[PDB]
Amino acid sequence: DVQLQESGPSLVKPSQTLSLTCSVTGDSITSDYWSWIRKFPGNRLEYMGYVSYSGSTYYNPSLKSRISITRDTSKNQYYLDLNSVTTEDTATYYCANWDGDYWGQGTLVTVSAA
Amino acid sequence: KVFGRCELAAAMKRHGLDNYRGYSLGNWVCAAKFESNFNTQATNRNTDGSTDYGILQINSRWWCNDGRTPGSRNLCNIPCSALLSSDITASVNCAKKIVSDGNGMNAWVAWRNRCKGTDVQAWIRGCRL
Amino acid sequence: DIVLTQSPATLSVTPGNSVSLSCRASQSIGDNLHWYQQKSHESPRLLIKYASQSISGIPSRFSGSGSGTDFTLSINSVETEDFGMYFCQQSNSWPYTFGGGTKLEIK
Repeated sequence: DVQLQESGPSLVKPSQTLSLTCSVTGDSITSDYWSWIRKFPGNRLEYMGYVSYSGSTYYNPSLKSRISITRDTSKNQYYLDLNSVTTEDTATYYCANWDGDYWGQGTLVTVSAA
Repeated sequence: KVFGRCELAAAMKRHGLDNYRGYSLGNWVCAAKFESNFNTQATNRNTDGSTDYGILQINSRWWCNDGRTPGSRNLCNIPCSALLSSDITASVNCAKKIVSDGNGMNAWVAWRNRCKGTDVQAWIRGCRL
Repeated sequence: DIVLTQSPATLSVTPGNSVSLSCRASQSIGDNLHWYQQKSHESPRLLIKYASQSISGIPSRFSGSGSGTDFTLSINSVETEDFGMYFCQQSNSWPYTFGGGTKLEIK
């Protein structure tokens, strides 16, 4: 059966690049479309984007092209890079397949000068 | 089941293909016409050992699992048999995932050859919708 | 972008009673509206896909209906395990968008 899990730093500094990893176990990443979704402090959900089987990506314009979603078949993982983060990027990040049947546990990432 | 042109246009509209991911309804009716001639039970065995199934001729190598195709990926996470029903639900669900890839409707060779670039809306005109 | 508006923002109910949650779209999205449930400290869980299609493993008390711009998620006989947030999401056009959510609480 399929399992997804996010990993990466939980604390980052303003202006840096936030990077997260989603490890997929149970099947190959080449057998589905993969997405990233995030939840802001006020129960506001935002669909960040997804990468489909051809390698094509779809990113939410709200991110102003600061996002990159890539894959690594050998490691059966896919990633999220978000450049020049600000405090507005503090949120709980989740990885999930395009169908929405499989989700990671989610990981909180806080952006602060501290 | 062999759908009538207008009958399928109405069904596809009820199944949310009127303006799905930038594609007007006519695209889907035209695609069904040239892919399967509106026949939900249509199947076509391919050279690579894969088979195209249903009204939208979905391939067994990338989209559905028929358990008889080599490097199957089952991108639609569904058994190919489900795509052979008179009920177009499964075929529409899978077609939506297919078209959500950057290649869009180009995944459908008949559509690419007989529909793309033509007045596709003509396929829904003269119909009660 | 397609804007999804959910109501009510909050709904308190007594277990055993039924409820209906609303989600309206700024433009027609056909049947391309999905429903998610989310509890504190947990990831979203898909309850209904394409407005009314059932999902294996979800309690039968959950049902969805609607098309075009008006959709509803119904829960027949709310159970304690149903309290939490409910969000609708459209997949008709990119970018996919979520409604603001409805919080279901015990009365």
